[PDB]
Amino acid sequence: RRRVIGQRKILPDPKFGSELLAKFVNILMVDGKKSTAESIVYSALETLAQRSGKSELEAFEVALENVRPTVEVKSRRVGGSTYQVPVEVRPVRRNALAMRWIVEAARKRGDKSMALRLANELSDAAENKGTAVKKREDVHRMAEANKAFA
Amino acid sequence: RKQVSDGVAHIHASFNNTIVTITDRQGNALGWATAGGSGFRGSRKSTPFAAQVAAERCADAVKEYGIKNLEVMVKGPGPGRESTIRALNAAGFRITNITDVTPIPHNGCRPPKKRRV
Amino acid sequence: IKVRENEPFDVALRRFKRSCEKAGVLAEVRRREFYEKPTTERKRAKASAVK
RNA sequence: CUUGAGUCUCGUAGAGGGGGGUAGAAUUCCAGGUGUAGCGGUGAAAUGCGUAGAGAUCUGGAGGAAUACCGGUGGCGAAGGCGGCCCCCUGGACGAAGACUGACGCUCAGGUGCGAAAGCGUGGGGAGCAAACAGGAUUAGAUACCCUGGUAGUCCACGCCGUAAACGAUGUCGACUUGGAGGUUGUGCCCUUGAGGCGUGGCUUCCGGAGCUAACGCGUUAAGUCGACCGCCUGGGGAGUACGGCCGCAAGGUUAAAACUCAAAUGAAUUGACGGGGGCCCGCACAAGCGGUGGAGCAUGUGGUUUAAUUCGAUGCAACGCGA
Ligand SMILES: [Mg+2]
Ligand SMILES: [Mg+2]
Ligand SMILES: [Mg+2]
Ligand SMILES: [Mg+2]
Ligand SMILES: [Mg+2]
Ligand SMILES: [Mg+2]
Ligand SMILES: [Mg+2]
Ligand SMILES: [Mg+2]
Ligand SMILES: [Mg+2]
Repeated sequence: RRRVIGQRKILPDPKFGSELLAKFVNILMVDGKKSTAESIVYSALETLAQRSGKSELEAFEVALENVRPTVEVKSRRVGGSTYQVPVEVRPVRRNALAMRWIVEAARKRGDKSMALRLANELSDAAENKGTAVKKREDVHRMAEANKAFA
Repeated sequence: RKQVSDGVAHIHASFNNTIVTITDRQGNALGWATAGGSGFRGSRKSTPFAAQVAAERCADAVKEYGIKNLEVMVKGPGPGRESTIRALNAAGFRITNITDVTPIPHNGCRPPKKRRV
Repeated sequence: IKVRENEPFDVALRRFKRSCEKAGVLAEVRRREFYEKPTTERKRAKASAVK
């Protein structure tokens, strides 16, 4: 409520050296078990070398293309009840946003595993099935389609 | 069909609502649409970012006709009496000038004691 | 309240008449008149105006 | 006699009062072009209006109320008052040189008269607000608050009532008493060259000196310092009510008790708390995120329960895997 530090730098992929991806492989790990992440996502990225076989490294940033919201619903309280004033989001959260729900919906599927309950929704998400982009448009339908108050 | 080219417009803007009625130089009507006459209702409407999507509704019923240029009346204050005029000119419209035609007594009748919230 | 000009350039100047009426003489008329409140509004909200 | 009251003169500003005109704006209702699924409205909604064409919108007529702007912190009158403009009949107030009579004088119970609003009369008109009334919604609920409509009645004379926080909750008339920024009027003189400049009379708005003041404050417009007269006041409730007279179409007005009864009812002023009052922070407060509870078994504490007893204490944030 009065401290403007910034963001806490994080350690890269154990091979590629990816800080932008350094923060993805952080919201996947349960109870600080980076022994079941560095071998379920850093590996469920090379099993997309079967969902196509192509260069899986940039074959990330595009699965997060139709999945990055840019205007959001930031509430308020003036008038007599509420205020929705939907407004834009900055990059310090953009890259991250999708990353989350992207794995989130990718949990409550029901696939054969989770090295697979993730190698699936990071292609489907890139194809517009799954809650990946349906969330995206479950939102924008309300956000920026509600600039009467914004 | 006539194809006017020099007809008028009337922007009546109450607080909880605002209508856009396109008429001719003389006064005869031509086309119209309005706030509640477009999707949003209640008080979700009224806001300016609603009362110009109406404006751009009159455009599709006032281009069946010929209007190479127009003028406007703003009978009524409120939430959509400027913004209304914005999606005007731009959506493919000329404009001589603006004329205000809002009420003005010389103290003649009593008004609604109304809102005693 | 008369505007209109030459050289098409959707200018402005509609505000020039924004300060000789507008909502101005509408607030006075909007809901109700004043009656006794002007007995204490021009002769009372005047303590507002002495410097 | 003349400075007090005044009479004439001669100026002057002003919503002073009554009557008679009036022009412009503005809603609403009428009459038709247009035009289409809509308008109206609340927090949202509903009631009501619209395919028997609302509303928008135009061109026309009927009609009633009121005079934005100017407007003022202003102006007037004895108060309640009173706002465009025009016309006649009519008050008051102010001033300048003077010109005049000669203490007329200021006070007044009863006496008489004027009387915001509301209401009762007779009769008129009735555009808009609207008690009462009916829907509508909100709530437990709503005889209310907002929504939709609407009778009286706001308006007119003629007449009654004759009370209001009738205000400045502060009689009148008269001379005093430090000033300081003004408002509006009237008349002297200044190269009147001038916006203005300087003296001086009525009114007036704010500060505020002594002084008065129980404090807040009044303070040249006194709540200062004196002088004539009249009004009222004597503790709260019971009560301006009852009882008699009066007035009054009435509704009611006014003249005004007793009996009980309580240690208080009050004024201003500080002290904090509390505001569904404001302004400014602070916390995992919240927002942003991660996890979990309620739900499922089981351990366990507690109030229920029943007991021959289920041993006493803890009972919102402060107690409940708590003292065990
Ligand atoms: Mg006076
Ligand atoms: Mg009356
Ligand atoms: Mg009503
Ligand atoms: Mg003082
Ligand atoms: Mg008292
Ligand atoms: Mg902490
Ligand atoms: Mg939270
Ligand atoms: Mg969670
Ligand atoms: Mg005890």
